[PDB]
Amino acid sequence: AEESSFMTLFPKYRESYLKTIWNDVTRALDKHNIACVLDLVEGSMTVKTTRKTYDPAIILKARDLIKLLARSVPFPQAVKILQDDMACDVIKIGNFVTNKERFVKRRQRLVGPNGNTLKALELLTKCYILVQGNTVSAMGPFKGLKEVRRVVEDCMKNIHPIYHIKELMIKRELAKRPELANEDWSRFLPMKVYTPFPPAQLPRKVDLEI
Amino acid sequence: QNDLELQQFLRESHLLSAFNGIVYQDDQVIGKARSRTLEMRLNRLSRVNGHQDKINKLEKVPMHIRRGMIDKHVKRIKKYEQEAAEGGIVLSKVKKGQFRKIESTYKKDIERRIGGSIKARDKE
Amino acid sequence: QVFGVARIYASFNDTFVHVTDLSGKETIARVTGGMKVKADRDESSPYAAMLAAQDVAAKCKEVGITAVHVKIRATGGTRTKTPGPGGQAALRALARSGLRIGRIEDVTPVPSDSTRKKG
Amino acid sequence: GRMHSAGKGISSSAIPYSRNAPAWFKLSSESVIEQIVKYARKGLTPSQIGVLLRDAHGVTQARVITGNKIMRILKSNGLAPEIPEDLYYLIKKAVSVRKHLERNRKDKDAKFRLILIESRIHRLARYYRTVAVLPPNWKYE
RNA sequence: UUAAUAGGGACGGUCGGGGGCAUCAGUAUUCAAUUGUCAGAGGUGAAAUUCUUGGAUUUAUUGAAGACUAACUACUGCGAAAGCAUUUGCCAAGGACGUUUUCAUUAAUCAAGAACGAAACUAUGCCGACUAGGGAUCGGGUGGUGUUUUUUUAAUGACCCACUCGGCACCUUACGAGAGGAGUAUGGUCGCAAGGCUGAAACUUAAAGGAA
Ligand SMILES: [Mg+2]
Ligand SMILES: [Mg+2]
Ligand SMILES: [Mg+2]
Ligand SMILES: [Mg+2]
Ligand SMILES: [Mg+2]
Ligand SMILES: [Mg+2]
Ligand SMILES: [Mg+2]
Ligand SMILES: [Mg+2]
Ligand SMILES: [Mg+2]
Ligand SMILES: [Mg+2]
Repeated sequence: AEESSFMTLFPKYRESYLKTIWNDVTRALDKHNIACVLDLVEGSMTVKTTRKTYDPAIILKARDLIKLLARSVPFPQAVKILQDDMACDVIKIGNFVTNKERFVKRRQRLVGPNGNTLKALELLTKCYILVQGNTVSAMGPFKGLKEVRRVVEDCMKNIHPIYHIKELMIKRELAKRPELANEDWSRFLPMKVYTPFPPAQLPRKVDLEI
Repeated sequence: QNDLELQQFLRESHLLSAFNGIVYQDDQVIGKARSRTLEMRLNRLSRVNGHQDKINKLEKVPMHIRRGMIDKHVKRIKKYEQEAAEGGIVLSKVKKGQFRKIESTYKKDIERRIGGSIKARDKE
Repeated sequence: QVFGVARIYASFNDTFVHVTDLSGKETIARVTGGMKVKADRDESSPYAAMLAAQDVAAKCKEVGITAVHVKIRATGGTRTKTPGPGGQAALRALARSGLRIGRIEDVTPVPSDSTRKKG
Repeated sequence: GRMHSAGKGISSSAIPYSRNAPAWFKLSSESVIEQIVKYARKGLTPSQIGVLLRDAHGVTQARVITGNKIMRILKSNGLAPEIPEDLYYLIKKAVSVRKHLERNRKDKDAKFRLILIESRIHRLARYYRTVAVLPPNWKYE
């Protein structure tokens, strides 16, 4: 039984934080008999299974754990990925639009004023969401991850997320009512040819006098 | 925009997360969150008509302590922004004078003592 | 040890457990979450995935396969690149069935360039 | 400071303060003159003539060594261009940009640059007309 | 007459995800062809709709079409702006830098005119003719130094430090005449509006309902 191993490079700036928590990461993985190695010279994180590993799938979650830590997710949040229900998703957003100003402006719309819009989306979906560059990193239960994707993608297509926040609250209230479970909730939801040669220039007054 | 419940939840998201589905309905909310929620709502309605000096009064703290709280709080904000700025994380825009509202601001209730901004410089 | 190959396709809405030869060209057994549950809401649940893996593991031992190489995947393409909940459950169930797990890899279709309109 | 551009570069030559020949220079003024005419006969422009003399013969400046500019030395011996050098190159660039345009009719960028070069020619062509270096009837193409 | 730390042109090694025409790649999507197996597969919060024992979905091999240029991607580069990210070749063009090369004021701002050219939804920064700076970064140049590098085949860089010109920005600085909101009341005007069970009125009138 050869060992399945996964390596994830991390930027140099996370070296200080990762070093302090590594004893905690080792303890967290050691509960599942997964060995880990932190390489400060190459700046890499390695997780590898051992002979005592009894659960085959944990190595995947160990791999996701090092990925989240490298992308600046805090360890107390990142360590939740080891739970079966938790999952991580990475959403690309750079490919939606071509105008830089429109791109930044719509991205800011996700964060919202004071970060209110992001926090509202995090609370309702029970998901940890981080907005980075040309991507949005989300972590939480699978149903929450699905909801985050639709908001993030629709936000880049000119739909304000506050609409999605409002629909989520209504859907949560509706889900608690048994009578309307069968009924559709759509009613309750808010609703000449180019020329290659230029024209000549108008001569200056002096040129007329010349 | 005029939906009070949605806007109220959005502005009050930070308090609810700090002092915690999520109990955002006025009947369900209990504990410190309900005390902080009521104060935030009452202040907002007051700012429109009440004179700025009298509506908001920073709690009295001695000299040496308050500079200590501000210096540490600014240090926490600088670390929070620098770690995000060096990374890719996008942070909500803040006016130049005002301090950014980090998670610690809502949890430690620092705002009532240090205040939103150093009023002397905003005057200068 | 005779080695098989287990294709696990874990979508958000369903989980496929497909076992085949090393070539992958000939199907040994294919079981999906929909076949082991009674409701369309629970096809993606880990419980459905566990049942599918057990039936496949039984079918593998009959034909002769004792070990399998796992190449899990997600819907990929322009959709999410993370496997669904069934994917992990199917892998754990196979080990509990006794089939030795040879090698685990992700074969999610990752487009070099997705077909999405800029405008 | 650039015209037709946003550049503010200041790269340039710094003529030395003293206005005599260097002490080490030990070549007759006449021999420089015959070097100048030989190159101009061969087909080199005054600018290119200056570069060769400075690089390989120690002629720091033609005016300094000989007392007269390259332009005046050549004209004295019957060699002077039909049109000023700077106008000559600007026309040559305009022709090349034009020549590219017929083959490539979708190059909107080249159409834009042709405005800047052609408009530069007019300003320069205007100036020489005032000084009478260029005959008044001279029109560009 | 000078040869402006005015301007124009020349020459040298360069730099660029600048432009045009070809050319190459890539995995993905759709479709098609074969092909293993068999009852569901996509989709929603549930459905509906759609595909499907003439084999759908899924597995393997192969082919075609259109679009696109992931990860590298940066508070970085280029372009007058809108914009520009696969390899290679061709065509012209452009910026800065270096110059003891050249013309000799040929310039600056410019109404007119000419060239190019579903969406918004929380933002914001005193301004200027204006001083001295700091860290980081891109392109060019000079010097120092010692590690990568290497040898009479041709080419000949990477890193560190100091200096300097020009950029994208960030953080500080000295200086300056830079000449209605929220409400309340209404013997007016114009509108909107109350009631009695329905049937049922010229009829104290049927069935069937409402209320209880
Ligand atoms: Mg120039
Ligand atoms: Mg000069
Ligand atoms: Mg050049
Ligand atoms: Mg080029
Ligand atoms: Mg193609
Ligand atoms: Mg690429
Ligand atoms: Mg292209
Ligand atoms: Mg670059
Ligand atoms: Mg530029
Ligand atoms: Mg500079």
